[PDB]
Amino acid sequence: SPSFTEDITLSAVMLQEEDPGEAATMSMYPDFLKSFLEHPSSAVFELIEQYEATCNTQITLLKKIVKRVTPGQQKFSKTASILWLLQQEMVTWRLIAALYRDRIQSALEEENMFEIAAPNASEKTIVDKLFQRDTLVRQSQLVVDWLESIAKDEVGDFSDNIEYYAKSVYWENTLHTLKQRSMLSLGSSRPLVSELDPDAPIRQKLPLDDLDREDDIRLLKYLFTLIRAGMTDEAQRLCKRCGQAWRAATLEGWKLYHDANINGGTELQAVEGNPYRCVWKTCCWRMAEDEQFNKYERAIYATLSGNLKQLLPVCESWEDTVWAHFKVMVDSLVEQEIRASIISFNEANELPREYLEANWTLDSVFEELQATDKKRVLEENREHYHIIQKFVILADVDGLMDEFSEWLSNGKNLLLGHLLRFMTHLLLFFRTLGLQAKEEVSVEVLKTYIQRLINEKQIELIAFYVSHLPQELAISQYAVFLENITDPDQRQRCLELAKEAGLDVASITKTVVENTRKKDAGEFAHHDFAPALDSGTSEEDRAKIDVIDWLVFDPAQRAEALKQSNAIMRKFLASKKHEAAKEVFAKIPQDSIAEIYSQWEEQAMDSALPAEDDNAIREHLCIRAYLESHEAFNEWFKHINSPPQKPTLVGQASFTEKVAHEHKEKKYEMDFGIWKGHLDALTSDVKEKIYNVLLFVDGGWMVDVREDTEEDPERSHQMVLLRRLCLPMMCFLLHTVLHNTKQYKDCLRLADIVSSENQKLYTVFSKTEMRNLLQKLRESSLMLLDLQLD
Amino acid sequence: ISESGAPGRSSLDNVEMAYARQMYMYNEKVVSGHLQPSLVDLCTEAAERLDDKNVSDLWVMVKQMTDVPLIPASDTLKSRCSGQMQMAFVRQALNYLEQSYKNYTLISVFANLQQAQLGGVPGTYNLVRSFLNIRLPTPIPGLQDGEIEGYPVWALIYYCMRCGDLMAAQQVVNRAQHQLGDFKNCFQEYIHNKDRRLSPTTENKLRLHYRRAVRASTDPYKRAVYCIIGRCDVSDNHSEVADKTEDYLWLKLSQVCFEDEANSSPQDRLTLPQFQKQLFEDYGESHFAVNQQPYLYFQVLFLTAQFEAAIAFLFRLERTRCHAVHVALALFELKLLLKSTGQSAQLLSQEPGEPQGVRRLNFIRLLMLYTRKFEPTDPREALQYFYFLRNEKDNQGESMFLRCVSELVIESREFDMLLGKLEKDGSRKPGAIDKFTRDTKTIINKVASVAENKGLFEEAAKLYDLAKNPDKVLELTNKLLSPVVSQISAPQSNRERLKNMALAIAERYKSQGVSAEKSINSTFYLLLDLITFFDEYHAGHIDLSFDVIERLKLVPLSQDSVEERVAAFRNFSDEIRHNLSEILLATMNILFTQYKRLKGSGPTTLGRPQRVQEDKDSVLRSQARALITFAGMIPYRMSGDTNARLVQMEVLMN
Amino acid sequence: CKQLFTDRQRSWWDAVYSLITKKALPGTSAKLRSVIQHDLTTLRAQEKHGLQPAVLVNWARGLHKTGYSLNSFYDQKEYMGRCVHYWKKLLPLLDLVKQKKSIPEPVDPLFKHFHNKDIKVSEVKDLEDEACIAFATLDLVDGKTEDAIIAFESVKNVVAYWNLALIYQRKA
Repeated sequence: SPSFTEDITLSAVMLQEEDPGEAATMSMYPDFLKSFLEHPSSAVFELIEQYEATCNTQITLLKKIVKRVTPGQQKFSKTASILWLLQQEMVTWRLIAALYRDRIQSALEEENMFEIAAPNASEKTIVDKLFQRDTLVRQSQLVVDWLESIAKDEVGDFSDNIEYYAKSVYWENTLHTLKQRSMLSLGSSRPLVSELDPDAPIRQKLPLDDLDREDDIRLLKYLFTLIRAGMTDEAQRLCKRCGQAWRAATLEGWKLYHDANINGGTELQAVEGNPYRCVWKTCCWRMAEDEQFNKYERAIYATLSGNLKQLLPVCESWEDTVWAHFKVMVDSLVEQEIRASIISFNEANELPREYLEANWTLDSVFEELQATDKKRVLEENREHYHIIQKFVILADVDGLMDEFSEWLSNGKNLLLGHLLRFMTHLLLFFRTLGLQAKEEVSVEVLKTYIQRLINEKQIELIAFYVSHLPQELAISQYAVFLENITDPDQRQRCLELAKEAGLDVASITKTVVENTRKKDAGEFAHHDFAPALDSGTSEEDRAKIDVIDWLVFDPAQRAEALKQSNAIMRKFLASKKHEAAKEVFAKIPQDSIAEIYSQWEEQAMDSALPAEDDNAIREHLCIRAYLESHEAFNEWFKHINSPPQKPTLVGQASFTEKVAHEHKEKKYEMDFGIWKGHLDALTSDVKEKIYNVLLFVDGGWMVDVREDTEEDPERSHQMVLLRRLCLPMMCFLLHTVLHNTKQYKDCLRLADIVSSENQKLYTVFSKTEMRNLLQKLRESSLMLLDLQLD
Repeated sequence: ISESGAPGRSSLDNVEMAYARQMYMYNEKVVSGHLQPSLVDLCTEAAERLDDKNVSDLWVMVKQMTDVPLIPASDTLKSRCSGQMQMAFVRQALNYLEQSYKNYTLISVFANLQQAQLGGVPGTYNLVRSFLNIRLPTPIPGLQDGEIEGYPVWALIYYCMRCGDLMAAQQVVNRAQHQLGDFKNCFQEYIHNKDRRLSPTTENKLRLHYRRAVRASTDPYKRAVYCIIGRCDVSDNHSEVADKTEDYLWLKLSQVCFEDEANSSPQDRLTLPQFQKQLFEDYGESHFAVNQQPYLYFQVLFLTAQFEAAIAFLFRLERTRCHAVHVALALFELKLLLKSTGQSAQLLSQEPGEPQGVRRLNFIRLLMLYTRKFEPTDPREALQYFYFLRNEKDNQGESMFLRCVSELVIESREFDMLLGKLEKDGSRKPGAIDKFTRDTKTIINKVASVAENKGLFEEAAKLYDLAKNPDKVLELTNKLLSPVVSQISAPQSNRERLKNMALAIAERYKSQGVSAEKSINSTFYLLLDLITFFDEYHAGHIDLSFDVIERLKLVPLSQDSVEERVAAFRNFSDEIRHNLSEILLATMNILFTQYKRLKGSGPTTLGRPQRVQEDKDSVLRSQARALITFAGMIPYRMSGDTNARLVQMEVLMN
Repeated sequence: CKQLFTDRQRSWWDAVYSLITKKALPGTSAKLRSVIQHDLTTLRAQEKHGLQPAVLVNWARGLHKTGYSLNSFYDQKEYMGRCVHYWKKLLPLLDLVKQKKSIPEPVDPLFKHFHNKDIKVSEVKDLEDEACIAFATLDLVDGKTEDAIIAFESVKNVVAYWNLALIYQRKA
């Protein structure tokens, strides 16, 4: 994309401080998740290939962002640190992939068989035969080649950078001085040289020209940087370009012939090497013993020989140190197993008895690495990435889990989001491959990962990672995740994401509502409890009325929705919230139980039919009856407050006055007719519903049919108490509404319905409400007596 | 980074402290009314007094460059649109570059002293000769004609040109009688003509001679002198590319002119954006190794008319953003820096058609970051920044200065010395901001209104009491005590103590001074009596609540009183109509408690004679009838539950 | 030929007509006025932006065609003010279509997204010339005749010289 190119081109010259590191870290997560869901654990090769591609991409992005300005501020310093940590994470991922490939290749040949042990010519055949006898040297040479590839990748475009200053002519000053001395007998008043060969001064022990020595030192630096990377083509190219091919011609004596030619038609490949490798390594040992030259040749002689005494200060980096140690130990083992089994008369490598009678293993490497007395290595063996690499190489579990426990006890003062993501992916790959860890550290890793995810936000990345958690913990955490969700667009997006990932968001919301109700501990249970003194609504009613949005947003669990609605309605009736109850009833439809039984009969599952449907039906019917009674009561009181639709004398003394009076009388008669009609209809309905409750002893509101229901025995007793307290109240309210309807045919029984069926004494019937409603009935009877009635 | 505002008294930079003190003196002089000199000279003398020398010399150079006789523009857009001021500033920058080279030569002479290979001698020509002898006393290869006392005449002429000593150049020309060719008259004319008028034919002949012969000599000074005289090309480099770009820039400015003068033709002049791009790309940061000496880069950026680029470069340095903001406010006082909107974009913004270097400085974004990088700082620097923030007019409602001062006061919450002390309900005092700016009453009123809209109560009440506003004080008191009336009033938290102390402050303010309006005082007394009855009922007493609600003389007593009660209800308020629910609830609770006690007490036994019982029943009948008539004939309805409870108490007392 | 665009424009026009003729509802009048004010601010492009370079170029062309076709004074001044107010926010949008990048399209489709693709560098010079004309006219209105005539002589557009001739005739 040209946008990145133009942005970095403008940032390299602009005078601003812009850090797109946060944007890069926020954008690398969706791409990583997409790559993960595109390439599963089956095609691990293509998965790691795409991973390395995207990782090199973001590494180039971050390195350009860093190099676009001088890293002097703390922000750019931390950006460079993050870039280095990303390079280290990618090299550890490469090591992990290599180790996984090696383990997969070795799992098919763990068991072997030995039968042939007779030696032959050319030690390469014996080496190839012993390679299949032990995997230690196998992984040793694999790590060696991995470090060589690391050096080759870290060298970069040095082959092209050389062309910007590669010379061609050498010994110019020496040739000029020799010409001056030969033509004028002057110009060489110093220890001069004899020949123009690179070995002539080193043989005569008399040097010449410090500039030539510095140029040779720089050329040797270039040769060392080219050879350390594992290259030879560019090395001989630079040699032929300059003129110092003597080093390349000399670095070709420690090889061996490839005895494989059996006829004349086959190409001649057994021409490289020499059988004098023993005396060659002996001379190299002598050179390493009497080493008194430059650091580069000292190190190359140490690596070609294997003297640890002088290799200890030769090793510059930890990679070179472990490479030299591995090479030394594998060479010692191979030479011992070859000599002591065939012939041992001439020790090629001067190794005493203490080194000859000692079988080196793998733990000794880490032993000497930790025992390194150098302060630099001691500090490097105590950080984070070095110990991670060591544990990955050793494939340990006890020390690994111990260090992870110490890290968790320390906290998040070392790990980050990308580190946690890489650790989770490595743990998932290990669990998919073989073995596992502990449940405690597993759930700790999962909770830390989901906490970092919810901190980084991005709702499109939470559902694709929650499913990896155990169902219980996944649901328990998705509850808190969805507790803070707003906006209809984001809600439907999260719904679609959960439906695509396979998560039960419906049961998640149900558990959310259940947990909120359990935390609120209800509101005065399911019984009419008056508050103390003067107080407003409860603090939990706001949350109870706000949680209904996400509940109704998913129209699928209508049964549970209406059950929770009846529960919160009982809670509101207990905590005095008739206004909110009426608003919720007006918001929700009336065919709720209709849709409930429709879905129940459409789901084709009538064998396991409980009593929850009938309980919800009864609860909704009782709630509707109570709300209708309350609305009829308040409408009747408002009509009583208004003129009672009677010709009230307000002053009539003119034609217009009498016309207005007649119009008001007609309007009053019409309003009275409509009022009596609708009130008589509603009151007849209420009385027909009440007549089936009067014959009972206790009550008959919000009851239960049989067992197997959502309500609890305590909730059942609370509902029984509420219905027993409300039955006389509901009957008295019905009788009060049935008064001004001018139809006393169904009200003349009020003089005897007071002392009718009442076996239980007036104790828990709430004396206040029953006395107030009996007084209301007495007042209505007095009003009817004034309006002519018994 | 920068010198941010330390929380309260701490330790700041001496430079910023002296600058704030000088700004305080400037504001004091402005308030006094006498004409102020110039803050640039005060800043210069402060930098000279301070121990710092590098930034002091930098500000001295900036002052000497800005003290040119130029008309003060309005914005960077107008400055870049005007053409005469651009070439005038370019000529002034060239003159000041010549003066700076002369000062550098003087400094080198002072460093070389007198007895060191012919040291400096008083006089311009003698100083130039001494500098030449110090630099290169040996005869440079490529000499023509003779020499003056064995010194290179070409190098002497080049040094005189670079220093700008035209009188010394005239003296050198007069001394070089037979030591030069037949161009002495041309040199004299070129020196005496400020507009460079030395005959177009002679100029063309010299240009042709330079293009023909003078193109490969071993004398770089002579080559550069002949090129400058003949006016050839736009840039002629010989050996100046060696960490000394001053001579190269001087040669480029001398060979390139915006206006067509003598011997003016294509391929002999360039544009200002060309030099801007050359200094921004080829001579930018981390390119020509100029990061170790940012002063030279800032100087050349200010000379090449790149004010925005110089400001950005000074801001990018460490411990220099303070000086960047200082020179920015100095340019704002001198009326520069084009205003630009934006609060989330970068500081350097431009439009299609604008060259690099001269960009549109986002003053809004600059002020936003300046206010965001600050903490509750000292009031002195706060007022010093407000003196600059108040210069901006209104921008999309209110003002940025007003928004900033509102945010600062709501984040600090302190005004006993900045706005005025308070004994208990006193007036305002001439604070620090009041001693410099007026409209303090309206400012405090707006701040208190913003605090009330946000969610502040006690501090807003104290601010309104300081500003003396009984109407607003009683309004906020009622607005804060209305929602608490609905809930309980028992001593259980701190809201009751807060409302009690607020009521005490309001009543003492009303006692000592003029209160609020008639309706406001009536509502205040009503709310006082209501909360008194509320606490009396919550304390557990019934007879006290009954007698206070009877002595209030405002509840419906009898049928003849319902009429006047309804008549007075029409002159109430929203709060007086809303709290009626809780008032009736408490009244019905007290009445039900009294009725329950009366029913528990025996009619003939346990005290309370039958006549007293009948009198209590009759007074309850009257109270219930009055209350129900009121609630029935008032033009206001509430809820079914409240109505049902009202009728319940009506029939209970009936 | 009915509805050759998006129903959002029709709904906005109907809401504007209802709010003007008082044919809406007093209950939702507050939110209606708020939505109308937000839409008017977004259209004027002075506090909130999010339109399209194609529709802004169409705005400028229509304003020029409605202004330069008549001979007025204050009407032409208001037209040039609207032109410069549109250009001050179209220039940042035009700075993105010159590098062949993504077209800044809003999240709500206001028209048919199949022909308003600005990526061809063809009339960008004319657009820059018109923006400079609007800038110079605003400067001349604000009392900057020198900078106005300098920008007019620097640019090369027929609209600049036409406006200059009209202003000169009015002054004469």
